[PDB]
Amino acid sequence: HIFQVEYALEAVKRGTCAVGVKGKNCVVLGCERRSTLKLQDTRITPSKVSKIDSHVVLSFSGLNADSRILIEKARVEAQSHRLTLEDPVTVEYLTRYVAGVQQRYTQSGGVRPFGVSTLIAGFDPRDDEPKLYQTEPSGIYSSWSAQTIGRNSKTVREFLEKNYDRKEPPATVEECVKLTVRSLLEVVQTGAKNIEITVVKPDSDIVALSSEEINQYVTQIEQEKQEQQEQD
Amino acid sequence: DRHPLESTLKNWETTQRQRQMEQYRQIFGIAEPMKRTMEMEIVNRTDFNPLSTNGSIHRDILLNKECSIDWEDVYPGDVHSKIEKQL
Amino acid sequence: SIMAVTFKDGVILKLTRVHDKIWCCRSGSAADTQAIADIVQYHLELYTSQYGTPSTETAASVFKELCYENGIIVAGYDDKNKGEVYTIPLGGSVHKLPYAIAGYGYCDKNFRENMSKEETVDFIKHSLSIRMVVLTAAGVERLIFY
Amino acid sequence: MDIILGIRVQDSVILASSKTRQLSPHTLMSFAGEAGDTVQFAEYIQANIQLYSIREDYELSPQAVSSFVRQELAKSIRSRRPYQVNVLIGGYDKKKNKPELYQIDYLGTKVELPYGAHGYSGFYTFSLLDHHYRPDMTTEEGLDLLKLCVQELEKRMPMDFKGVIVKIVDKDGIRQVDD
Amino acid sequence: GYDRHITIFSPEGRLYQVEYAFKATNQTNINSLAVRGKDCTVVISQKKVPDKLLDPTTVSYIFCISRTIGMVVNGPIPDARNAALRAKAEAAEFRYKYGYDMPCDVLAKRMANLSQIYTQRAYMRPLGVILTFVSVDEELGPSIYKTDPAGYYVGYKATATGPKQQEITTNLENHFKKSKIDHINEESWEKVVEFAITHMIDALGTEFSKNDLEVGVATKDKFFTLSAENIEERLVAIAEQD
Amino acid sequence: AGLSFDNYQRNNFLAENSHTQPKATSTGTTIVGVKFNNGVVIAADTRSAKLHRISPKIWCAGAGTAADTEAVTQLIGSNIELHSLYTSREPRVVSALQMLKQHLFKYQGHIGAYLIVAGVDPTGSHLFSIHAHGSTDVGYYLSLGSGSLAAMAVLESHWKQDLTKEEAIKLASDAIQAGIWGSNVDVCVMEIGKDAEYLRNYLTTTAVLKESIV
Amino acid sequence: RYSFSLTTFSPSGKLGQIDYALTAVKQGVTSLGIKATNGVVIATEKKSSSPLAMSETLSKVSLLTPDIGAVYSGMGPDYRVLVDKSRKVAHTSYKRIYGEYPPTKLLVSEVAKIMQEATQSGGVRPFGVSLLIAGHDEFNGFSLYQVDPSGSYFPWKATAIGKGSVAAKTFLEKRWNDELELEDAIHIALLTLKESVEGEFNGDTIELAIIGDENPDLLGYTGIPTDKGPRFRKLTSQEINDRLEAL
Amino acid sequence: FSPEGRLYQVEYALESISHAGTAIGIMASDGIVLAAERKVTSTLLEQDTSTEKLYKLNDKIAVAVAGLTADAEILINTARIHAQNYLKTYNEDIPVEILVRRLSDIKQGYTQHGGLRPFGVSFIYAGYDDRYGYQLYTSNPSGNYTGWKAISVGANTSAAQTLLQMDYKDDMKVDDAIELALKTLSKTTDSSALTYDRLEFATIRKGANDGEVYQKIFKPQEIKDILVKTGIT
Amino acid sequence: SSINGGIVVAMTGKDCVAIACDLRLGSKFEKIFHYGHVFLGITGLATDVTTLNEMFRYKTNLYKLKEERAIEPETFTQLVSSSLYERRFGPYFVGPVVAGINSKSGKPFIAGFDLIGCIDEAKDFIVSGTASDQLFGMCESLYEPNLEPEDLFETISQALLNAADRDALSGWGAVVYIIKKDEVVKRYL
Amino acid sequence: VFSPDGRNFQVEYAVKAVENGTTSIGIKCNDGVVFAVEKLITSKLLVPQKNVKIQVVDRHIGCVYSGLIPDGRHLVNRGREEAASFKKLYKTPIPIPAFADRLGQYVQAHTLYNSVRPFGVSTIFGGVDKNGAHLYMLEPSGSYWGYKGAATGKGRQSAKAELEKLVDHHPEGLSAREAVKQAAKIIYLAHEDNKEKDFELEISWCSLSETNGLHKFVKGDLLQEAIDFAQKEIN
Repeated sequence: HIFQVEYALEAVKRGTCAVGVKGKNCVVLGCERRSTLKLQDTRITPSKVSKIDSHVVLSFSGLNADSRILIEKARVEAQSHRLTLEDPVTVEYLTRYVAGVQQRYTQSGGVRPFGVSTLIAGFDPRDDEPKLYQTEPSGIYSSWSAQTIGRNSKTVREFLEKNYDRKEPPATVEECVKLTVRSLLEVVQTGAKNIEITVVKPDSDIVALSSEEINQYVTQIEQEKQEQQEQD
Repeated sequence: DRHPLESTLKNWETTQRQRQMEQYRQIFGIAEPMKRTMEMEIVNRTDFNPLSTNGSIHRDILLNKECSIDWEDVYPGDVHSKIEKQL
Repeated sequence: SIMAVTFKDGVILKLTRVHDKIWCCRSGSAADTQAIADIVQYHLELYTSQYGTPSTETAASVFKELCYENGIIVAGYDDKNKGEVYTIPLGGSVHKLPYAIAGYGYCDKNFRENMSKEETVDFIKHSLSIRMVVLTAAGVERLIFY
Repeated sequence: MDIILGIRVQDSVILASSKTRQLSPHTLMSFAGEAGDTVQFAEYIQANIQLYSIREDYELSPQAVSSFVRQELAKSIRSRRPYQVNVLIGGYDKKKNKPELYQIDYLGTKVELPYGAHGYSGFYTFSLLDHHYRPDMTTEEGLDLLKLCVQELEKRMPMDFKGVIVKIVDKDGIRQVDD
Repeated sequence: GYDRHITIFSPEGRLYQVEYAFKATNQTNINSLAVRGKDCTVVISQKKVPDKLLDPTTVSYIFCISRTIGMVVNGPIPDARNAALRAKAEAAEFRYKYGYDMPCDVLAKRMANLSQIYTQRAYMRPLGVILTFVSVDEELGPSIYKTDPAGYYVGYKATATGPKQQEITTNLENHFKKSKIDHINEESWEKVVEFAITHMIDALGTEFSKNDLEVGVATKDKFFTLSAENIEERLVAIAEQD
Repeated sequence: AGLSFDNYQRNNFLAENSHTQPKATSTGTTIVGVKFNNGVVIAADTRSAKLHRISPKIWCAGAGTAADTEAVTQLIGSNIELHSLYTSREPRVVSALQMLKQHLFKYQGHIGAYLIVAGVDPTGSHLFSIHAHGSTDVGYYLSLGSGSLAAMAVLESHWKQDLTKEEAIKLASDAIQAGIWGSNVDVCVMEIGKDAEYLRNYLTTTAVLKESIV
Repeated sequence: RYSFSLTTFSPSGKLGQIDYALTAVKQGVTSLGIKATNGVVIATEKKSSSPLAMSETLSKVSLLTPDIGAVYSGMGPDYRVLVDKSRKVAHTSYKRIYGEYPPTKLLVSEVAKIMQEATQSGGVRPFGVSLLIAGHDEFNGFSLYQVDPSGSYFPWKATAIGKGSVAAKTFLEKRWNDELELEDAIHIALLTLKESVEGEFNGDTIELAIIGDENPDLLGYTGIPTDKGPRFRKLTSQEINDRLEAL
Repeated sequence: FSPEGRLYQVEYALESISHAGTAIGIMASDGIVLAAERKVTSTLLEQDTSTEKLYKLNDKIAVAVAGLTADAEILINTARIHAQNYLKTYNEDIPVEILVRRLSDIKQGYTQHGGLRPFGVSFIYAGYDDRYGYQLYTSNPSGNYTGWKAISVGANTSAAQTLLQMDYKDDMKVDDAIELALKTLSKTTDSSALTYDRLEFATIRKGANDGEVYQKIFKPQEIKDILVKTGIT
Repeated sequence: SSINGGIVVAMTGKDCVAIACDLRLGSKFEKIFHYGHVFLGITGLATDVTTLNEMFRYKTNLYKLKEERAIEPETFTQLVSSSLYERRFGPYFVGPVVAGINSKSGKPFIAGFDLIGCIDEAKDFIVSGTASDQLFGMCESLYEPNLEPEDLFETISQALLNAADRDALSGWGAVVYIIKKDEVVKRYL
Repeated sequence: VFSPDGRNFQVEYAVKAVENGTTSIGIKCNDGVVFAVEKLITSKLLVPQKNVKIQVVDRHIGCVYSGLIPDGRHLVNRGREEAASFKKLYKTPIPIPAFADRLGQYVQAHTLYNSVRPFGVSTIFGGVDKNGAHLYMLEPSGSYWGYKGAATGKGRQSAKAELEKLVDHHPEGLSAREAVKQAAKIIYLAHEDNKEKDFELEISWCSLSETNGLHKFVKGDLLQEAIDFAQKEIN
């Protein structure tokens, strides 16, 4: 019934922006992080994009506290699958499991649904198709080429609908990063300190980007935008 | 290979309460086992509290356990796991 | 090693009171047969609370439920019937008998229906070749011989 | 068919077999014994230590994984017949800056060792290692002491054990070696 | 408000559901009385069969729990029969656990502790009944204990329950104020019954026939309920006394 | 929960492979219970501590495995204190006896307690004995432990209706000495109007050194 | 039936139901405690349902362990159920593990935990009683605690709960000093209950108990000199009438 | 429990801590300070024989509590038992973050099941471990937690954070953090004056005599000393 | 010999206690553990010795947090007995020995235990090991009641030197603690 | 689950479901119990052999109910279980009074918890046991007492008025055959107020003489004799 599942989607609209796009050969998850307060401990500020297994990663929008329980459940199932089936989990199975636990907390009454929507990304073991998925608080889940959740998600969905094409995905990681940074900049009207980005490449190459690597993408974007305003 | 006494004491409380509920069926009819089962449901169903290790105090007023203690009370031997197990 | 027998006024019989007028006589494990007699005593007290004083056939019936997991002599009296004796040999098998023993045809060889107390008391003392209990309409009596 | 062997040196551990699991990028577990029950135990331990290394972004110390493997083994023997098993845990501790080697026997008896073994490797190898070993060894002296010790076994067990595997843990992590 | 449908405190600190369970104890329009003798304890109850179709040998509120203990219940007959079967079982359970006969005080505590579960839980209603337990306890002697829907229990010198309990209680108190004894001074249960009937008649103003009373007596040996002929011997004795 | 079985099979494997299992201490000496005109008395030979308290007026003498006799008597002494407090009535020997009988029956004689139970309560003096399987016995004079045949020969030869305290304590002391081929005797005396009296012992540079702290 | 959790927070952050349970406590008959240099006093009034009641049959002042005792204000049925669980926890947690009875503070953390669990569970109301736990411990010495329906416990020098509590605590603050003895504290406790007792004031309407010296007379056995027996003693009705005669 | 755009019962639990004393944690280059104010005192309360606000969780970890002290002791015993289970399993003291995340995991669970109200408490976790050294954390009734350099919880939190933001320097020593904790409290507390009976204090210091951490919970005489040294008297 | 089954000895003096044990029997494993001022020696299996250290460390650290004081020797003696009686069926293969001074009376007290926990108290000395029958004879020969601390050290160390067989160095390698009201000193021999 | 009057609201609503029920009566005789039930016809489709309203419990107890049909069948099934389980166990037919407590405790059990609902039925039952003839009425509260005669369903008030006149005129008690005739008079008179629908009459009896202490339906001559009695009295 409406009386929590529509309203858990409203709590997902309050949470910070999370974006993902497929490249030809990689997937990049990007997220907005709220500005760190004057007395906050920066050296232990958690990564916002969370690794489930060496090939699989989850980003979220919604309640932080609810997200940490889904992330733990996803971590224990990926390892219990390896231990019992002797194979790394598929991104589809891990999504199926996360969507399943969100659905069990929606149907049952007594418990409330999880106030979190997740982007799940990775590559299946021994394979080269990048995979990207959404889960809703409803337990519905879907494959996407490019998607955004959280605050202002429709201004990114507009930007992606204008810039990104399923049949000409960005062919190189660096184009894929520039496209998600350009999209993130639309919602993060501050600089290169409020964006967090992580790249997955085949055979368990998962890389988080530092603020300096992010600032040189934002520096390129700013001076290309200024070339296209130094021109009339 | 297991100890001769192990199986018997694994399920002593359930065996002794099943034997007693059969006597209340025999003497008083299906009403007495049914009423006492239904009270024990309310007390195990409500009070769900994933840190309260001791078991209920009112559950000691239904089992007839006010001055009767034993080694299971002396030697008693995840919140979302408990939520799902309850539901 | 244990005996029960009927006579004119009732019955003559490790002896234990499962009810005022119903007594059990035990052989095998003293631990297990006392646990059974204590549960039979609890059940007959619970029947008495709801229906008034039990028949001896009800007491034998209650013993079947508890001996089903792992024989015993059951005997007693009531205000209608003469005194009675029952047995549950090797479990599942059940009989209602004028006399019983456990541990011989020598018993039936000398046994007689509707004996006096004195004949029956001498008969049991001879047949045990120590404590004895006598149940009647008038009351409960204790004896010993050695 | 069975041998574990391991030796600790100035800034490495060398482990030798023939199996083994890399528990963490700076830790190895080598094991021998009841070939069904020991392979399951190594994978159960590997899954749990990989889980801790996912859930904390962090290497668990060789002490903590060793004591964890010693505490899992004790639980396994409760309500079971004890299976024949022996475990060497070798790793490099980056807070102390040391190579560390622990043996855990089939009852959960844990000992910290400069060197150790299990299998048919009776006191012949230990007599060799007792006269040869020094704490201050380089990795090269370490590998050649292993080669002397492998040669004592290869004399004493003519039903040839089909070539050992050797792996080294140090400051850089696991290496598999080509002798 | 919502506070009234389940056992939960109102803003007054009151449990409204327990106060509504107390009003069920007035529902039957029956008055009951219990008094202690020198060596017995005696319970008198009104019996009210209004319509001719009833079978009066089936209309009873005196329940015998063990050999030596029984009770009178004030409040609805279905809940009274529920209270009686628990008291029967828990007196037989006590005899099995401890090997001596359930004392009256401990049965009242046990039933009052059960009544506290239903006076706190929100998925179990209180029983609509007041239970008066009577025995000759082998340590304390003549005993009256009363349990009520709140899970409260206490022992009495004498007690009355019903719609008109304050009149009977005023007469009892004024009697013990006259004699300065804790009990009825008579050495047999017939004379204690004749006292209790005289106090029920004096307090309630109606004369009784055999059909209007129910009577129970506890002694060392047993608890027993009087037949309508034995109540006629007692009413003939009150008519022989004056 | 309860008494754990956990290292069974592993301990059997250790014993089969010749790691010897350490041996539980046994109070396998004599114990007696000499009842008298107004109360009951109990006494124990103490060699190789052995009278246990269920309540102020209810006492035990144990034989069999030492740890078991203390564990069962201190567990029942805790269920009887709670029943005393719950009911406000002084604890009864027949309640102690029932709780012990039902406990020893639960553990099927794997709990190795052989146990005389004696005391005084509002019903009088009582003397019982429980064997480890849950069997109960009753009488005027009781003995258990290794010398119990010699003790019962002394007890039956001298017991009399209405022994005084002095005669009961002397009899219990003599019956225990007949369990010897001296040793001290622990006795306690439970007289109906009075506090229980416990009469203890009534039968009267080569090596180099380093430096450290902890 | 679901979402039936009681004790929910109001918009002001107050628990609501606990405030109503503290209103049930505030209507309970007065009880008080006082700590001296060599003991503690705990005291309360008995209120009759009728003068036909035997006021011997409902004790308010209750022994938890030989060294720890309690008294309440609020609902009697709730206190009677707490005290027998409190006695059971002293044996299961402490006596059966350590051979000793628990300190006052620990037995005060176990009682408080039962009352807390009813404040975070579904389908139970809070306990309508503010219990009191004054005991004795070798290392901590004499102590007096108040435990509320919220499951929160405080150590006090002298306190009062129930109907007359604010006028009683006014007087205890005027009377208490760090040099008090137990025979002084009993005189203060009796003077203070004389202010709330609108009924008759006798050794039959007062309950009074003390934790003080050891009582080898109340132990019930002799010849084991390791044991020295109860610190808890309840004053008999004539011991109260003897003190009220000199008052 | 029917969340609309927000979770009401967790909003109301955060209103609850804002009435409930005040507690401050200040990290320093050498150690950590915890400081707290006990709520208004009656004379007859026994203040030498309690800890109200500051609790030890192991030898290296402490908490300061604001909110319901009855709820606090359920979580505190759980954290004590978790810290000793980790020490039994891994033979190493628990990392501070693993303890904070476990208690934050339980506090989120009491926010998701309809039978349970959320815990009305917000803690300040000071501790030490070899992964990060000194760490200062805070947890809320909602089950979310963050690391800080200088944090306050309870009443007047925004006024305390305003004062901490202007006085705090990254390379402060523990003795500068004592003065800052006291300065913050005396400018913050709803009282006429500040006295040693209203305070609780603790510190975690390394020491130049050892390689290992010392934890101190301050006795009432030592609090009088820091009040006369700091000119508060 | 292997790590299991070595000897422990405890001995009471005037206001002091010693506890002492065999060190390595080859060419590092200690069997004496301390929980503040209460010392537990454990002969037995090396797995149960280490299981019991970890179990008693846990139980004692929680005691210090709950009660705000260290566990006294008698309270620890009851804790080891009740905690070894869990596992009545398949027990720990150990002989624990406990030594310490009670903080209130400052009086030496010691006890021994078996696989289930039955307590031997003594006003003298206590021994545990597989070979205690030789060593008990040595302790009984050497023990004087009411010794001073340094004499008590020589008494227990001469007992270990007389029962430790001559097959290795400095008599043999041993640990001795002298436990005293406000001091503890550990000596390695 | 309670009200200011001290009464269960749900049992107060369950008795409104019984006030609408199809009529039944029972008469106690010197040696037995006689039952009569309204069997209203709304359609000819109703199969006669399949249509019955008096139920048999243990083959010696008679049972007739008014109110909700699912709940009335659930009591009759539980009554058969309780009467059968007594016979397996004490080797004798269950007593009628003893069978009234086991059933009354089951109805009362459903009035205790908000997670179950009261039974929507009144049951009139009785028979002959070891002692004699016993007749009982069990209501949605679990309230039950013995009766000389009882009535329930729509006609209950007109039926009670005639039942009282039976006991006023025949205080010596009446035999089973004259009670069968008078039962037909009470039930046809009780159809004065629903006269605009058709109803069949079904009778059964359990008498120490007339049926040897076992329950039998009344058919053939006695049934038609009773129909002819009721129709001449009412016209």
